[PDB]
Amino acid sequence: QNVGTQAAEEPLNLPISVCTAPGNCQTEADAVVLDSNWRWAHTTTGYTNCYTGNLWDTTLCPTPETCTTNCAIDGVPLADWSGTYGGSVTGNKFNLKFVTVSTNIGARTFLLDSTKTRYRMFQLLNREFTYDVDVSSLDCGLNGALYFVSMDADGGAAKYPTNKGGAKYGTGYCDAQCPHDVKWINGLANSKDWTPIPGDANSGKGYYGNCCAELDIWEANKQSQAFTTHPCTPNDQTRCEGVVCGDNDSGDRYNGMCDKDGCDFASYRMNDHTFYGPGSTFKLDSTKPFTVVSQFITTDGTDNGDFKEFRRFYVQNGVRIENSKVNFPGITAYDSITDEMCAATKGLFGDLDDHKNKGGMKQMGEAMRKGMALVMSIWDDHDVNMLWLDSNYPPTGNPSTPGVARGPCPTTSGVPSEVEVTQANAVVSFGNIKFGPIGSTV
Repeated sequence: QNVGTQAAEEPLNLPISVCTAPGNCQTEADAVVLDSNWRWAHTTTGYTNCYTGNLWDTTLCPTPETCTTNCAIDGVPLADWSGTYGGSVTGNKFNLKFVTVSTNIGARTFLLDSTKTRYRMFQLLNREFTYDVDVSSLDCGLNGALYFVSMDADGGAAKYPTNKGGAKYGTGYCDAQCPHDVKWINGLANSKDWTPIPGDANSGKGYYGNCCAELDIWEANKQSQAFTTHPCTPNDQTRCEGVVCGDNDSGDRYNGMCDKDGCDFASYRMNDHTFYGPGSTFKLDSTKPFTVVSQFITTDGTDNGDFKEFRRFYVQNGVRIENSKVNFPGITAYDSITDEMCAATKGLFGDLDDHKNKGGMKQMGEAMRKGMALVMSIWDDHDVNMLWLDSNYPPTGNPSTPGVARGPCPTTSGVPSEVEVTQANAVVSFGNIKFGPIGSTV
């Protein structure tokens, strides 16, 4: 995309901590940038929309190349962050409102480095990543997500010279779902064969998808939470078409370059329904804030080893809370993501181990070694109504069959039109982000 001249781009300042030992950290003066999908797209030498509602203008965008020549994405000024997009920062806390009323629904954002010209790339192997979260106002059907993806640090600017904005304009998004709803891919409008998504007034799908590796630290609302590894072959940003995208709609979910299911550790799905929930007698009380700690263990305990284990623990009101465990007869009580856990649990659930097909923890680790961009988002799910996260999936499945039940939400929950009314004022908060060696962040 070209860059427009109507509004300066002003990312929100967000300090994080880089740590060397427990309680010995230094501030890193980073910032938050809005994903290019949420930006106004208009004519390069005017005010005329190139995209309105869920459609590209066919006169301006008869082809992707013409669209890209004629159109530009514009900046987010400071005033518009809260007023238009529902984003705000107080000290080291970042807040994202779900619906902001001209009416904005959801948000996806990235962490910029201290220069505000590149994404802050995190080399996560043999490191610990930690943050405080509040998901108390997110119920069934919503997801306040924090995760990493194998985006380029410059959003693709060096690879795709028609991308003028780079990381500064939140470009280059890709993930392990190979999404077609990304409006700008490889420096070009994804306007070919663009199709609105029914019941989604703001979104559509273009000819291409954009694939890359994804490490989900946090997919969650107050009812259920998960962390998940998604390797791809290769891991780096890859525009896809046809079978390579692994499109759900053509029966290709397991035929593409990315592991779409991922290998998940989701406490409720692993059959501990009392670990996490909205109340003081759950082990971890989702009505109150808490700290989420993630440790990425290698084979030799060094930065050069292969990724072998994703460990997790929590801190809430000064109380250390170890992760829940897998709880099925004849299955080891795993409390972390490893290749063995993935094989054993997917075996039990009858899920295809595409994680293993894509190179497993080792391949996931190669993405983490090269460095990944931090994503913070809030969203509802127009495909599957978040049932995969917090309900029975498939909805018609027996909840006593291992793998089906992922949370207590009813199978009628999560319809975007309903959650966008009922949960309009939901806000996820991510704060006090800390990064360092294992054992350094609490």
